[PDB]
Amino acid sequence: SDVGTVIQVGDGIARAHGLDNVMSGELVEFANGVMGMALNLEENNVGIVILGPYTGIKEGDEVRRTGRIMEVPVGEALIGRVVNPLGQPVDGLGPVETTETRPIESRAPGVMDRRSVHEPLQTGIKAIDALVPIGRGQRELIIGDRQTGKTSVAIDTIINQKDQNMISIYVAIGQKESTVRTVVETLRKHGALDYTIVVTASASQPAPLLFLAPYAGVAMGEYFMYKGKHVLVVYDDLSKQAAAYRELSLLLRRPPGREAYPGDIFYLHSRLLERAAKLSDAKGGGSLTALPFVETQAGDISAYIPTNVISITDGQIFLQSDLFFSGVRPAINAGLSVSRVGGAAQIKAMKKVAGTLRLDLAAYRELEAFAQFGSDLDKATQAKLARGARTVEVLKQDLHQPIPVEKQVLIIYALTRGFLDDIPVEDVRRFEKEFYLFLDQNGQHLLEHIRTTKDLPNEDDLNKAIEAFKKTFV
Amino acid sequence: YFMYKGKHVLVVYDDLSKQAAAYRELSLLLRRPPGREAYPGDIFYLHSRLLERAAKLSDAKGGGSLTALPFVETQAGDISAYIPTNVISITDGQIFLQSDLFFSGVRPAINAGLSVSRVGGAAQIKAM
Amino acid sequence: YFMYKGKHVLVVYDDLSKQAAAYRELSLLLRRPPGREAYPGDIFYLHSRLLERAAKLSDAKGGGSLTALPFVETQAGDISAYIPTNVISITDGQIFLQSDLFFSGVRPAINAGLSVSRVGGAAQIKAM
Amino acid sequence: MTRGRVIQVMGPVVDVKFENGHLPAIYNALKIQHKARNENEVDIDLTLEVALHLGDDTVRTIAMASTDGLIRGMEVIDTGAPISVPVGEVTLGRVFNVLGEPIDLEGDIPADARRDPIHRPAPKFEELATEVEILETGIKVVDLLAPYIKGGKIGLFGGAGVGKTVLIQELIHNIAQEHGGISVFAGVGDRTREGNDLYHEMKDSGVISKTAMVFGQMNEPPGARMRVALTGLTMAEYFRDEQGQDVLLFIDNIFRFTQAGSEVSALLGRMPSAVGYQPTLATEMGQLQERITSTAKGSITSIQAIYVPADDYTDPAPATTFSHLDATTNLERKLAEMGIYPAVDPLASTSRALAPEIVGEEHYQVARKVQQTLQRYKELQDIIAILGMDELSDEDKLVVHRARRIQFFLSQNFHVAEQFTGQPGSYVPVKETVRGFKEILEGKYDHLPEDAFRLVGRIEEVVEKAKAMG
Amino acid sequence: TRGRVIQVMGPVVDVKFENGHLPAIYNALKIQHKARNENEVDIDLTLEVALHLGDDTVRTIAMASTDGLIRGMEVIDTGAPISVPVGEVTLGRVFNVLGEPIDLEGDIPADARRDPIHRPAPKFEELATEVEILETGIKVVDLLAPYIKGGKIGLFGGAGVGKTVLIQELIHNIAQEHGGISVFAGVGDRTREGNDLYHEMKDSGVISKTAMVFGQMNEPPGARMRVALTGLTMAEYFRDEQGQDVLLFIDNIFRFTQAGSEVSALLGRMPSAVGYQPTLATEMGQLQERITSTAKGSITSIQAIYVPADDYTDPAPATTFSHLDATTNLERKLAEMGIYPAVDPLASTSRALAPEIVGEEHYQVARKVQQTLQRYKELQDIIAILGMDELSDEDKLVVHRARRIQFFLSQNFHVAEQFTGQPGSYVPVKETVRGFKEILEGKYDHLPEDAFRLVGRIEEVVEKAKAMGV
Amino acid sequence: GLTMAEYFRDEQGQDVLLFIDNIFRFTQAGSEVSALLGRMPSAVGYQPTLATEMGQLQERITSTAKGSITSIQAIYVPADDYTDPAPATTFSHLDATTNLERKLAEMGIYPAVDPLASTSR
Amino acid sequence: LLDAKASEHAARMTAMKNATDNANELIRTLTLSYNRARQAAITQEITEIVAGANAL
Ligand SMILES: Nc1ncnc2c1ncn2[C@@H]1O[C@H](COP(=O)(O)OP(=O)(O)OP(=O)(O)O)[C@@H](O)[C@H]1O
Ligand SMILES: Nc1ncnc2c1ncn2[C@@H]1O[C@H](COP(=O)(O)OP(=O)(O)OP(=O)(O)O)[C@@H](O)[C@H]1O
Ligand SMILES: Nc1ncnc2c1ncn2[C@@H]1O[C@H](COP(=O)(O)OP(=O)(O)O)[C@@H](O)[C@H]1O
Ligand SMILES: [Mg+2]
Ligand SMILES: [Mg+2]
Ligand SMILES: [Mg+2]
Repeated sequence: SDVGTVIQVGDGIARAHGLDNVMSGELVEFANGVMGMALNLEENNVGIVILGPYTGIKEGDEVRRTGRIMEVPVGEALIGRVVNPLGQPVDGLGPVETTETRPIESRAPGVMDRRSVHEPLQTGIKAIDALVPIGRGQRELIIGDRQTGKTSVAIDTIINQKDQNMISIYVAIGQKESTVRTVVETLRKHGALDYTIVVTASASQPAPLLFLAPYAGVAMGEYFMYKGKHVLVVYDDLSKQAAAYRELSLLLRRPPGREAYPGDIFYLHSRLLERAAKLSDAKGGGSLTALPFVETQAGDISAYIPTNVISITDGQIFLQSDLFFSGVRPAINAGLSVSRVGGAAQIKAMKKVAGTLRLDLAAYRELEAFAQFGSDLDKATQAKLARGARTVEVLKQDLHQPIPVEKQVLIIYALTRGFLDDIPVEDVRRFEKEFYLFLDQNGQHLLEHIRTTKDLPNEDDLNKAIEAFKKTFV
Repeated sequence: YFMYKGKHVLVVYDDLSKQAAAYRELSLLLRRPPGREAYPGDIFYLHSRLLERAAKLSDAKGGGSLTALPFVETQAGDISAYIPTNVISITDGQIFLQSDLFFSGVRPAINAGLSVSRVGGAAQIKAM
Repeated sequence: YFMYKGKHVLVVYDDLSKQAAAYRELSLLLRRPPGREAYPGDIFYLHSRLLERAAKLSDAKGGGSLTALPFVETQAGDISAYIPTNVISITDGQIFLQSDLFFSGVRPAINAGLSVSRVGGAAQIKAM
Repeated sequence: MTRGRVIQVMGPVVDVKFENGHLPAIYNALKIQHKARNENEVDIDLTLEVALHLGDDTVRTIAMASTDGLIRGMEVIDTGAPISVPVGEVTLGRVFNVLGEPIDLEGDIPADARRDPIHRPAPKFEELATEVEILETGIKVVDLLAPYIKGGKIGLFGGAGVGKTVLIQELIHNIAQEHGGISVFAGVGDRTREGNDLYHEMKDSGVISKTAMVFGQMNEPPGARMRVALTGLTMAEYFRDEQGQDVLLFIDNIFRFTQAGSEVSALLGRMPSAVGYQPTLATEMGQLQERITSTAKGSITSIQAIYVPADDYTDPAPATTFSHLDATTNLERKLAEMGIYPAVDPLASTSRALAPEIVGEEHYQVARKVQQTLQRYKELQDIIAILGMDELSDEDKLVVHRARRIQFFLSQNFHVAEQFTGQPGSYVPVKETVRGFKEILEGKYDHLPEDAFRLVGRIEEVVEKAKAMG
Repeated sequence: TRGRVIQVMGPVVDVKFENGHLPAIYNALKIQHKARNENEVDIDLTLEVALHLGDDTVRTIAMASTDGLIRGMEVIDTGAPISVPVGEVTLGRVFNVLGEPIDLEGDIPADARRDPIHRPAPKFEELATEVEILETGIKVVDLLAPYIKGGKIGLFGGAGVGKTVLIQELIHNIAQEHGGISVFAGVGDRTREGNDLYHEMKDSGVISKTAMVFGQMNEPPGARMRVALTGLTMAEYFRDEQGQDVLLFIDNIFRFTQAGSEVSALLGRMPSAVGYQPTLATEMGQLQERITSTAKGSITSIQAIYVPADDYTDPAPATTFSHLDATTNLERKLAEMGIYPAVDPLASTSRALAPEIVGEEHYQVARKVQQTLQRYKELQDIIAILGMDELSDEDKLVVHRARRIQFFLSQNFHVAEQFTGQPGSYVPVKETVRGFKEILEGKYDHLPEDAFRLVGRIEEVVEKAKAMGV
Repeated sequence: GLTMAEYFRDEQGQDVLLFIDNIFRFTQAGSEVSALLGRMPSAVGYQPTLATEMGQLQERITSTAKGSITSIQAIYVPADDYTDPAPATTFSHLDATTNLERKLAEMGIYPAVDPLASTSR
Repeated sequence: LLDAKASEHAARMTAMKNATDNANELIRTLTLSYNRARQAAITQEITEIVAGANAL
């Protein structure tokens, strides 16, 4: 029948007698009220991983089956609330009523159903949008040491997504409750929680909930992908998902593989990330772009989980600990950060100034290793000094305030065409702040032009309009 | 016993690592779940039961002492291994001897860089 | 059969390292516990039970012979690995063939310092 | 024939109990198709491969599709044969999964189509042939300096961003365009996005009906990833057996075939070995790579891309694959940072079919002088870096001038680069490859600047480009 | 309904409770027995429950040595977790893990309320995020890595660098600054240091508003593991009822992680990484997450960590690093240089060094100090091996001030009274930040570098030189 | 072999010379037959009772007052790694030890004796 | 003397640059051997864990 009795309790694992008509993956609810996924239907003893606190359960407590596969309730109600992976709220705003439920484990869209990617996802980070383009349906990996500003880049990406209908998601994996609260209050302050959901399972929660948190995160995004609105999914850290799965596997007695991870780790991560791709015009042209984050000890990217994940994703963005502690913010390394789908989604206006900027950073980064002498060669070497110095000044950004696209294009054009070359190096930043407001007042025709054409402003009056700002700057 | 009478005492164990190995072989033959290397998980407790009897009793108890000098032989300049890290966590200091110092003429070879005494300064005579 | 009858013989085994790999694969399909590099300890007895049937019988037995030339494959020249040294203990010499000279145009080359014969002088003709 | 029931599910692995004693063989196939009796159940369609026997009539299987929603006590039927792929002309120009069903919505194959077992005992020692024929691909570097041969397994190795799928498309198209060589593609463990990109790059190149395709991707359970590689083989075996003609077989990544085997072995429950691989690494690898052959009727020459797991060639999987391969081409990132494409290093690339007789003592002698020239350049630029160019005499100076011409002329212009850069493309037969390089090796053409050679088909194309440029 | 012991295997024991009466996990058990015959030994022992087993049996861990345990002894079930007495009564006392007082001052009555060690953590609704800079009175910590209330703080070092000397100077300065409760836990602490610290705090009279928990190294591993949670349950009563900032100090948590690894191996689980148990992040998170700033007040904590071999990628430090809000690194080279507490200016980091939290001037001052010391760190080898006169006069200025800065981060200390006898003192934040503004301005550059060691104000530096007569 | 040398040094009282050709193969043969006997591996697959049984044999080979034995032994290090258990347990028992190292032998220096690591009472 | 001192600073600059190149190459080879040795030790440890897990 439906009922069965628990007859062992490990460190979050359990085993149960009865449950004869159970099926693999079925959600099971214990008498206490916590629920568990029936991983293994062995000959007489069902393995029953417990999600939540397990201390209350004793041998002989009743365990019963819901009747359903592992699923998260979804709907339009969730947007603006904070829920745990199983889909219950933690914010305190009351119950949430959702009328639809989606299985967390599903077949992805097949190779007939997908498409090529061609419409860009404007972050408002200057260096990402200029040099490492992303587009709806791309899978893109942000990688680097701890305390490198990665979550700042995520929150900058989830704000500045207002007019674009990017229903977004943030998944908190193992995170500190104080930082989850701090981020939720930062979203609430910037008026950005109308269009986003937040999912949390924290370190006090046992490891199976951390392991399930990314799958339920993508399962929320699939409602929007089916219907046709764009989506973005962000994971706070995938490496902690790998550690939660390792703990879960070893308590189940499976033997380790290379470097003491199980080998099933590549199937886990490749299953999770390769559901993020753009659907065809026949099926609604939706999307589900994703931003995995992963951390590297000492900054060595050649370790097991990094190279495993870098194989699945379509690019990498590398955040330098060395630059970030030197204070260059946000810190992105031009040599080691690149994307495969990029170069197509990027807008035509940006493409002209992006290629020149890419060569400028590539050439300055090596030449800076020799730069400190001041007098070395004639101006030919120095021009690369002068351009690289102004380039690195322009690519820094203030903390947590995201930039608008048509002014982003216009500042990169101003940089890459050489109008800044006379302007003294010490005051290069102040030029951007004054320019953004002035260009709105006096330059609106250029903003309309870019919004009209996807193309650089009509070049004839472009110099004159920029010159009036250059004079207005003092 | 001599410390309870009140006379100072000194105990030297010529190699603790061979004691640990005798425990390993004894436990493995008894079919006890093993751990790192194969040392049974009890090892740190077994050595702490040995090394925390050493004391300096108060004047109410007689003023005695029981200083102890355990020795551990490390394999090839190995460090961060299970027995050395256990014992290095228990003892209030450690002296590290270097083979490449010995064959260079310093005797007894003692590396001042990696050897520490938490009690040091207090024990010395004021002139020293 | 030929050596006991009285004639000479020569055997080449085209690779013994695949024999060791096949024994590892069979041993772990059985439930036998691994050792160095997962090879069981039985790998020395297997090769030794293979190679010392090669002989030079005496007149009382019939004077036959059975020289055997086994081959082993090194991975990146690692002659210090387990199976190379395992077999090098059993055989009466070694020839080490060098890639570095071979792909520098020296087809073929022998590394003099790694290759030795323990039956030298006795085997050669007197002029040599 | 007979009907069983499931009695364990432990992830992909399922155990089955056959009451009659009419047990199935190893590598046989079993099917579950079920529709819900009550509102609590789930509807399912499943193929199982048998992998061990375990006593008391129980059998251990590995599933080719996910096991979610399997009950205990759900029934199975016995097909009576290995997983059977369709073979004939009815599988040309179309894309299938591991089971042989079409991924494309274009249509499906009728019940009259004959089917071959995937698992079949290998060809005998009498049936092989020793005669070696060069496969003439038309790629200048590969044909000059590491000639591929019929029946030969060939390996591509290189860095993460070099050209591998670009070259696999470039070879496919060249063979189909001119040689007309009917050829099969298997994808193991590559991104589903590129699966659809390759489909549209085929359609854009016009090479579509001639080839056939099977996919098993990273979403598949490990058993399906393992057996898709053998489906591609079974289609090429039909082409060189019954239609009796030359074939080419592509596998996109062989390492994930080994890795999927390690994951299955762990689920099966057999002890790890070495760096955690399964026990049976060499035999499972070998049984695939031993069927690729040049028997008395026709060959199945194969190009395979290999990823070294951790840059460690000494690791068990690359070493075991590396023992079967006959010709190896190495693709290099430090070349691809320049305009040189495909970024092939001749110094690393090797072939056991560069036998002086087989290529021809004229092709042999020209090829050796090219390799000697590039190896000397490799050391000579270190001497220039430490001492200087002005520290070297005239002949050495001419060798560096020639080596710059060789490296740029080895680059070529091709159809896949029409999407990337829009240049039209070129084709070169092997006799033209050797002729042109012979004339460059004499050096009378050294008046054209190094800039002229950057991407070209024939020395006459260099002549057209140079004069026009100025 | 009392259990019976059925196996003994060192610390681990097994108890067969009559079914229907089984304890929960993390429940507590008592053995009290008096010997019937001469041969037997009297025992008073408590066990905790750690997992359930196949039928009736429960697997348990022992908090005192199991010597003398018969098979078939009666075990009493408490029906609850290990219960720690909580109140104001604990101020001044020293306790074992089970809540009995180790010191001979007296015995806590049975009538008082006791709170369980194990309780669910603070919820998402209840948590808050206030920010205030915690004035510790320690010149490095206040200048270069400002501490904050509500948060976990970390001290990382090797062996013998000053971790305990510094933790004593914290306890003393906080007892002067506020009558805020402190709780000190010596988790796996050497019985020698326990005597040193108990008598130092009794003799300076700092113990009137503090409590202490000890578990020595000679305790079983389970008793080493549960001592940190006793300290937590005490600090939690003072926050929830008194509603005021109550510091929790833990002497070294490295021993706590290792006690968990040994308990897992005794329970028969399988190791991972460098042998640490499977559940490393879970247990440590369970501890660390209770340290918080909910609406009633705070439980800010300062913890120290041993880093085994100066490589920080070992699991216990690496797992700890994410939870900690601000971390200062202690390096032995500075301690042997005789400048204390040995904390590295370049390697110390905090969240609180931003103008919105700490202050505008404090941000500009701290970044000028770190840039000065970083420029000194890259100039010493040129100073060593070229002539020191070759350094440019601007770099010579950076050298001279970096010498003074490096010394004036040293401070005279109350805890030095035992080791060297000098008085020491306490410095408010304003005087640290202003004094460094005086250092960086340079008018005081005439005073000699030797004066700057072991001082609390720039006026003290003038006095010490005055004794030298400068 | 040892029982013979024992009788001659006791009963006859002559000084005795004992040679054992390779004593490592005694411990290795124990490693083979121990796992089948049914006892868990140790630090690299060796039996549990490594040091007790090897010490039991080596402690018999002693020069009592009755008559001296000198005994010259060789030990094959399982690879060029001395940190292996079987070399490690037997380095204690020997009064004078000669270390032969491959790197010197390849230079052509014979006998290849390690000057720095040779120790004798 | 001016050309001598200038050419000395050139000769030291090039000698120190080449010496840095030799130091870098050696560090690379040593890092490769250190990685191989550590990975070999970790794979042995994992093999012992498996041998314990089946033996019990
Ligand atoms: N443009 C910027 N200007 C000033 N500060 C910055 C800027 N970008 C990032 N930061 C700082 O970088 C720090 C990095 O912390 P973040 O919030 O990203 O946590 P993290 O780097 O992910 O580390 P962890 O994952 O361990 O919490 C943040 O304090 C943030 O204030
Ligand atoms: N012949 C070529 N002409 C122009 N560009 C090329 C050529 N070959 C390679 N490239 C460049 O290098 C990239 C290689 O892309 P490709 O599809 O081969 O990736 P890949 O190495 O197969 O990826 P993976 O290894 O993950 O399968 C191209 O996108 C292009 O930018
Ligand atoms: N201010 C100081 N003056 C003199 N000696 C000191 C001072 N600070 C530390 N020391 C010496 O350095 C030692 C540091 O050891 P400590 O950090 O207390 O060890 P542990 O952390 O293991 O208890 C002290 O015991 C003392 O000998
Ligand atoms: Mg973060
Ligand atoms: Mg590809
Ligand atoms: Mg301490």
